[PDB]
Amino acid sequence: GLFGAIAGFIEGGWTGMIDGWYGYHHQNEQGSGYAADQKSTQNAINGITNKVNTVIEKMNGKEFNKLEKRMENLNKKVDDGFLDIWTYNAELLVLLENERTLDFHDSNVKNLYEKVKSQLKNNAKEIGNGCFEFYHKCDNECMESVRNGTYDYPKYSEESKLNRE
Amino acid sequence: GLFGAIAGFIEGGWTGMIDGWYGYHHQNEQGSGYAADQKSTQNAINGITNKVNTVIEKMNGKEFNKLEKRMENLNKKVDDGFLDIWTYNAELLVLLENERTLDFHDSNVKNLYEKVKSQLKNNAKEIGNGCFEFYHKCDNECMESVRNGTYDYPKYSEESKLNRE
Amino acid sequence: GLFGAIAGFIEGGWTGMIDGWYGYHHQNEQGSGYAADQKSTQNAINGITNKVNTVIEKMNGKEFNKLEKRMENLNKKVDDGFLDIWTYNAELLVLLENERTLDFHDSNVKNLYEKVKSQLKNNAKEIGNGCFEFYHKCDNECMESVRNGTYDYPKYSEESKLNRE
Amino acid sequence: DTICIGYHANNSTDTVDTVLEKNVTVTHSVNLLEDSHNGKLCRLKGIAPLQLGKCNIAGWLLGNPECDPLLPVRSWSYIVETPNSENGICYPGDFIDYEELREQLSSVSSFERFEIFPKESSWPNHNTNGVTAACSHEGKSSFYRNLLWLTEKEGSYPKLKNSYVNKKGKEVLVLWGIHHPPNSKEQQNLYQNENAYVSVVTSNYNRRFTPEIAERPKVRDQAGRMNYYWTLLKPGDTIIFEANGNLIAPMYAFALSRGFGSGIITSNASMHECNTKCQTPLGAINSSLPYQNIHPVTIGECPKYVRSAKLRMVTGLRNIP
Amino acid sequence: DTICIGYHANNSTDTVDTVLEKNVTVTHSVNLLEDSHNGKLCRLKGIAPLQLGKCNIAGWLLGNPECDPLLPVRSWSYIVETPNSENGICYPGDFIDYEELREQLSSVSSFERFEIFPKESSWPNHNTNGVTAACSHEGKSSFYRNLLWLTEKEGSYPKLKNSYVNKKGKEVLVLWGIHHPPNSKEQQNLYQNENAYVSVVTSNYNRRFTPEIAERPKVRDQAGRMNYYWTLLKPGDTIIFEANGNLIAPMYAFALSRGFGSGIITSNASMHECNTKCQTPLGAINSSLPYQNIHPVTIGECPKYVRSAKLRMVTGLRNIP
Amino acid sequence: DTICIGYHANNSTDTVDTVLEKNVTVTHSVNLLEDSHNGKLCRLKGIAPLQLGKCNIAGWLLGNPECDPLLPVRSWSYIVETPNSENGICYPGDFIDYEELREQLSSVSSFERFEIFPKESSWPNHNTNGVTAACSHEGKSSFYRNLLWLTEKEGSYPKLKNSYVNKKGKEVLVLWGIHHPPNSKEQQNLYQNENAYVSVVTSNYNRRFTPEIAERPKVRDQAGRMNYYWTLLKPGDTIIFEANGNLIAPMYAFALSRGFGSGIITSNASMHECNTKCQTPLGAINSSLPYQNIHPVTIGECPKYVRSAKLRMVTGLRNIP
Amino acid sequence: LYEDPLGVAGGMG
Amino acid sequence: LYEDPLGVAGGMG
Amino acid sequence: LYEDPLGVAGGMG
Ligand SMILES: *[C@@H]1O[C@H](CO)[C@@H](O[C@@H]2O[C@H](CO)[C@@H](O)[C@H](O)[C@H]2NC(C)=O)[C@H](O)[C@H]1NC(C)=O
Ligand SMILES: *[C@@H]1O[C@H](CO)[C@@H](O[C@@H]2O[C@H](CO)[C@@H](O)[C@H](O)[C@H]2NC(C)=O)[C@H](O)[C@H]1NC(C)=O
Ligand SMILES: *[C@@H]1O[C@H](CO)[C@@H](O[C@@H]2O[C@H](CO)[C@@H](O)[C@H](O)[C@H]2NC(C)=O)[C@H](O)[C@H]1NC(C)=O
Ligand SMILES: *[C@@H]1O[C@H](CO)[C@@H](O)[C@H](O)[C@H]1NC(C)=O
Ligand SMILES: *[C@@H]1O[C@H](CO)[C@@H](O)[C@H](O)[C@H]1NC(C)=O
Ligand SMILES: *[C@@H]1O[C@H](CO)[C@@H](O)[C@H](O)[C@H]1NC(C)=O
Ligand SMILES: *[C@@H]1O[C@H](CO)[C@@H](O)[C@H](O)[C@H]1NC(C)=O
Ligand SMILES: *[C@@H]1O[C@H](CO)[C@@H](O)[C@H](O)[C@H]1NC(C)=O
Ligand SMILES: *[C@@H]1O[C@H](CO)[C@@H](O)[C@H](O)[C@H]1NC(C)=O
Ligand SMILES: *[C@@H]1O[C@H](CO)[C@@H](O)[C@H](O)[C@H]1NC(C)=O
Ligand SMILES: *[C@@H]1O[C@H](CO)[C@@H](O)[C@H](O)[C@H]1NC(C)=O
Ligand SMILES: *[C@@H]1O[C@H](CO)[C@@H](O)[C@H](O)[C@H]1NC(C)=O
Repeated sequence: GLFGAIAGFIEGGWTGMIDGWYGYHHQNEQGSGYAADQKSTQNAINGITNKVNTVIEKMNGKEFNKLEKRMENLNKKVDDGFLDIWTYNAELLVLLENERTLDFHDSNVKNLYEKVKSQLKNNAKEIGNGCFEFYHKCDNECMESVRNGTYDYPKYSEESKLNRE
Repeated sequence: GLFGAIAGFIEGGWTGMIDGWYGYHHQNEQGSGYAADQKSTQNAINGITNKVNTVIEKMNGKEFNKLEKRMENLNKKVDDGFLDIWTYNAELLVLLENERTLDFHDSNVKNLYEKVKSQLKNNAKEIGNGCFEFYHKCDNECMESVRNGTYDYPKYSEESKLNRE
Repeated sequence: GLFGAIAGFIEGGWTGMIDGWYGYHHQNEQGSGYAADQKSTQNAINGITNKVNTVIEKMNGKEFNKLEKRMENLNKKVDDGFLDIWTYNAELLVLLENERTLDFHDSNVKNLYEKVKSQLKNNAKEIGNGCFEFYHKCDNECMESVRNGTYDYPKYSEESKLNRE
Repeated sequence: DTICIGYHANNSTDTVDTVLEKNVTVTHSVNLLEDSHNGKLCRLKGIAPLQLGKCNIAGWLLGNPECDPLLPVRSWSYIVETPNSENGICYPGDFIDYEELREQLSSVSSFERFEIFPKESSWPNHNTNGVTAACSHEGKSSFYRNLLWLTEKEGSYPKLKNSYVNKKGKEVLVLWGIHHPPNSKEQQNLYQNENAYVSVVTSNYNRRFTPEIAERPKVRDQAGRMNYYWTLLKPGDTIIFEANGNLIAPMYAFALSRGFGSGIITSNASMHECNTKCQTPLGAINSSLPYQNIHPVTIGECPKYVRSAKLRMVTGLRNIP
Repeated sequence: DTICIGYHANNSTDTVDTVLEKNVTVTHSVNLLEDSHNGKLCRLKGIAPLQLGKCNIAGWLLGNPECDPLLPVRSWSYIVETPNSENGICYPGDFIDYEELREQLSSVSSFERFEIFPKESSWPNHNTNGVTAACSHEGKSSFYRNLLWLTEKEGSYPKLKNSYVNKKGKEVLVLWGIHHPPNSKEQQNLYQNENAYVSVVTSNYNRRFTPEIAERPKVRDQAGRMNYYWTLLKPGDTIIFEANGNLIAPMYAFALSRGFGSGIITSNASMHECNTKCQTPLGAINSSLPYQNIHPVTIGECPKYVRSAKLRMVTGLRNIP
Repeated sequence: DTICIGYHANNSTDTVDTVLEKNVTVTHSVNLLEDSHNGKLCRLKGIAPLQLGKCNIAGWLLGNPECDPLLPVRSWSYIVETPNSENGICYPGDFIDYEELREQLSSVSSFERFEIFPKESSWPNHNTNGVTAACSHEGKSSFYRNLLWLTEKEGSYPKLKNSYVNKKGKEVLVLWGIHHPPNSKEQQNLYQNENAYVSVVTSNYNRRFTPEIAERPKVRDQAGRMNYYWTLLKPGDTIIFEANGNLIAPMYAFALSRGFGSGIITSNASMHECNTKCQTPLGAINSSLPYQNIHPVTIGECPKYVRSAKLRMVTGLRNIP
Repeated sequence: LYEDPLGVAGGMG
Repeated sequence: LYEDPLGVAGGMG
Repeated sequence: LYEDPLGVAGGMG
């Protein structure tokens, strides 16, 4: 997409992640797991709910005798013109909104990736597909430290330096 | 925002920076200071002035006797339909323009950050919050060299290499 | 632009690249050359063709005697209102579509740059202007390995490590 | 030891169109275009419609006897004519300003059918028994239930002049008709004065009619015709009829109340015990989504009609499993 | 030694709505929706309006004597009726094609009131002194200032026929009236011929009137009525009046000029010494912003009317101090 | 050893406007606004227009003899009047409901001009040779080709009554006229009965005319005038004329067919051997682009008319060489 | 478990 | 040589 | 001190 993440350097989605729109997969000693990012998912749900809402609420028979053909045709012109305008507006709005929403999701997940990367610094290496391989042992507490945004870089700085050589 | 800078990895703004929309804060030996980026601010002011202008300039009583009810109702239908269309158009345009403008500002400041980062290379470390800590001494001349886009990397390459070890 | 590449950290275009919208320039032992990126160019052509198509297909005389002035003026009001709405819609659509298309191209080329960069890792250095200088010898086979997305990092890891010291 | 960023995917086959791409499969979407109706004619904000059956508006108002009579007081939320209502103007003639009257009743919510001039006490020294085969009911010749054919009695048509004063607190719609025999001899044998005249007056209405005698092509085998006229007597005003022939006197009139949101639709759907906020000539609509491609004719709080076949807004992600 | 990227923040409380978010505080914004008016009726491109005071259009044109007379030549930028102008058609009757005449004057910028047929030389052998209590001025019975009641003199109503030729270089609006007495006896005592007739002709206008005598409910205690007619005599054309009774002759007519941008508004605001490019029935508007939610009725260069309560375009940044 | 990312640039000078920037040079663009026409009147879906030359609609229909007669059967895709067609209503009078007739013919695709009442067998004991200088052809006084002036013969005007039955399977448009002499003496010398009357009847049409005699300002040096009326006799219906004076009888009528997509335009462009899907009063348009700023009046499949001078959609990149 | 009144995310926590 | 039915890219391969 | 004819940036240099 416009931000390179979805259908980009992260080739596909995760049907195993049932708990959120964006999130993480970890594998360490204690095993593997998915884990949704609830704050970003909730903020995206807020924004998209608002988008749907404002689109929903932005939108809120005569006869003629034989000698009133001009008025009949003017009435039909009015009805047809309003119909044209509203069909055009609805289809246009939907197209542009769908584009913006897909790009919104792309941007959200790229932002997630960048937050993790700038948290980790050289304590891990980017191995593509949106994954970092740690230069140190990272247990479930360390994984949650990355998730909640509280990763301690100097805590593992020296060990990751050693294994990175 | 859509580009991760404003309300993102740069958590808040600078009320101390009164001279521009985007800019820099420095602290070295000779002291601290804010300094607006006038070229990016002026280009953004150009674009936003143009946006406001084109929105401003994209936009540039009958009676009926008792036996003309059909024509009265057609006139009222016409007035109401045009009113609906124009209210819809104004509100839609404002919403989408505001979204695009906030994202424009976000993109501008992220671009600023990336220009500084690709100028500095490993002569400094990213310490989050949109800041770089230099691996060498950077005086006011060096700070302006970063601001005007003329940072000399080989000039401090070896000193920053040493302190970076 | 919105993504910092076009008219940004890649200052200008390539009139020497006649074979695609985006692509590469290489210089190694065996000489120099341009080379379009055909997959990204074809995908962009697909998207822009679709945009043009949907804009093309979203769009698909009375008289009055002296005593019918009210109906004449209502007919003229109808014609003028529809004219206003459609002029407004056409100009608005064109403006926003042009903005989105320029940003689309900007995003595509920035994505290209990032794919190359995350393929290369520290086997090369970013020297600005959207170019990487390799820390190893990269022949035409290596250049195509970068283009087709099959760059072998461990193949030149040690040589680039040595020259990078 | 690795950590990875990713995004949701599921087994959804929902597809939405964008500007750059068309069949984009997405994890979740919401539809904005209602395309389903129940095929029934249903109540509107708790009020049943008024169905005219075999009659159109003209036949019901004039009182064509072929139509099952309606209760004296009725109140509806919308009027339904059926496509080919055989019964209407049964004696040939033109319904003057008929379309304007349709438009008037498009905002009427109530009628009380009341006797304005009783048959036996309003037109003395005139005969009130005229009938015709053009408006037959039960095989034999009849006449409109709301009008009265005033003819000569014992060879003389005295000048009649009667009056009504509106003490109903509402508009009262009054209808009448003027006869045009095909030949003068008929006008003689029916009203005895060749140069007859009718005059109908209120405070803001004023018209004078004179029979126009001309042989006309026989419609429903009638070479003479019968024009129909109407007016809205405001509360407190008086209507005055004065004639010496050719007048088809009013007998029953209507006391009208005005409401909001109603209209007239043609529909061959049937009334069911149901309730909607949105009625179309095809059926009811849930007025929850902003658009509908069912019918441009709607009554009630209703989505905007568009021509589109699909309006779907993506909320989820691009589905890549 | 550090350097930092950042963005502007201030103490602004301006908020704008986006697609994804509603109360977004921003550093700077511009308003596009004008919602303020001055409550005054003001000049339009330097031209004062025409105020009719106690009269409506009909009363002013016909010359109802209860209304403070206006100077012989007047020119305005828009006409103002006030909501409940007591004075209008003071002798009962219908103003034929009145709405069309309102529409005509909606593009008139000038009038010269001039005598077209002087009272003392245009209708000899007829009496020009008729008055009525329905149009009383200063307690006593009077008549329209621009028309003249032609009655019988010394028991005879000779056939009159007069003419006017338009040598004003402009359209001249001519008005007249035809009387309808309640009983024949009055028509006898007023014009002496029961079968009277009036004829008014130009090159493109042609009408013939015959008095319709019928007892009508007395409005302003008049059982007879008086219809009013008008026409626009083009430059160079001739208007011809011919009658033998029932004619309410024209005395004063109007020479009209056509302009651009005018109209008729109902307003109970008062004229002040002020100037605007945009007038509404509530007051003046600065025509600088593209939208306004003040009034759908505007005159002059004016923003487009919308229903919105807030249209605000952000120019600054998201305000995060 | 280096590799570089870049983008296309060329020598294009195409510029497009965006929201944030105006003169943006781009590598490629497509135009959406057609602004070119060929200046010719051309066929529409293979069907030539109908050109009236010196006549307008009224002159052609009535049969003004100054206009080059057209073949008996004609079929067109649109009608072209030319700006100042000198020939029209040549004997003065008003064309009643003329605009409605224009609107009717705005959906007509065919006419057969056929004799409905032959000159020599339809009105016996009346004279069919009346002419006038107001409608002169070749210097001498003449009359409409499609009507017939019925006058007195040998001092007597017997009551005539004729009929036509529509056996053409299509609507037949019938026109006629009623004369209004300036003085009674002329009505005497022309039709011998001062109180003459005409009656025209169908199954749904009905009108009675009586000559209105009044001295009128002489137009084309005629103090009397001549009104023109028309009607559409449906297939199978009968039209009946009955008169004793003042009738301008129909001689030729038109059998009409209805089509889609036609209209009436005023244009002083000339017919060429060419073909378009889109005609404007200035010339033809290629109906390939969605918009056009040529003319708001279009006939055929045509782009939407807008006021813009430039609508250009960028497809390439920002051109930076 | 998100506050999703319109079901934008189809249940999902 | 791209599939460019509208000539969006002006020939170009 | 920017060229800001509409006051888009509220003075500000
Ligand atoms: C809409 O997009 C879907 C997603 O690819 C298309 O569905 C597949 O189409 C291919 C080729 O026709 C089939 O082989 C697959 O079996 C389809 N998958 C499913 C789940 O149906 C679909 O063809 C697209 N439709 C249009 C009109 O483009
Ligand atoms: C608009 O946004 C502002 C910014 O937060 C809101 O203002 C604050 O609201 C909180 C809670 O109501 C108060 O405690 C603060 O004192 C408010 N600050 C100011 C400066 O007023 C405001 O409530 C929002 N309004 C709406 C309708 O959402
Ligand atoms: C449209 O943009 C073009 C691109 O810069 C402008 O063309 C140049 O304008 C400068 C100054 O007027 C000249 O010195 C150059 O010779 C022009 N180049 C070409 C190729 O013409 C042009 O002026 C812009 N037009 C508007 C109205 O802004
Ligand atoms: C992570 O964040 C949560 C919530 O902010 C906090 O309770 C916890 O202590 C943090 N650290 C770890 C290791 O979970
Ligand atoms: C920075 O840029 C300015 C303006 O381009 C220039 O005058 C100056 O010499 C440059 N270098 C420093 C150190 O200021
Ligand atoms: C590059 O990709 C192409 C096409 O996918 C493939 O044929 C080729 O073997 C790859 N490697 C090189 C060195 O070209
Ligand atoms: C899709 O997944 C849901 C689980 O959320 C399941 O109930 C449903 O049966 C699945 N449908 C298909 C076609 O796989
Ligand atoms: C009457 O109902 C039938 C039943 O489907 C339908 O086919 C027909 O179109 C309807 N007629 C009208 C006039 O709606
Ligand atoms: C906001 O800041 C301005 C300085 O630009 C000051 O004049 C004003 O008083 C301040 N207002 C508040 C409410 O702090
Ligand atoms: C007349 O002015 C008063 C003063 O506020 C106002 O309340 C009233 O609505 C006005 N009437 C009309 C008809 O505008
Ligand atoms: C632009 O380039 C094309 C080659 O694609 C060439 O044919 C043309 O002459 C050039 N025009 C100018 C003005 O340089
Ligand atoms: C007639 O054609 C001429 C030739 O250019 C043109 O100037 C004129 O405007 C045309 N007249 C009309 C009424 O179109």
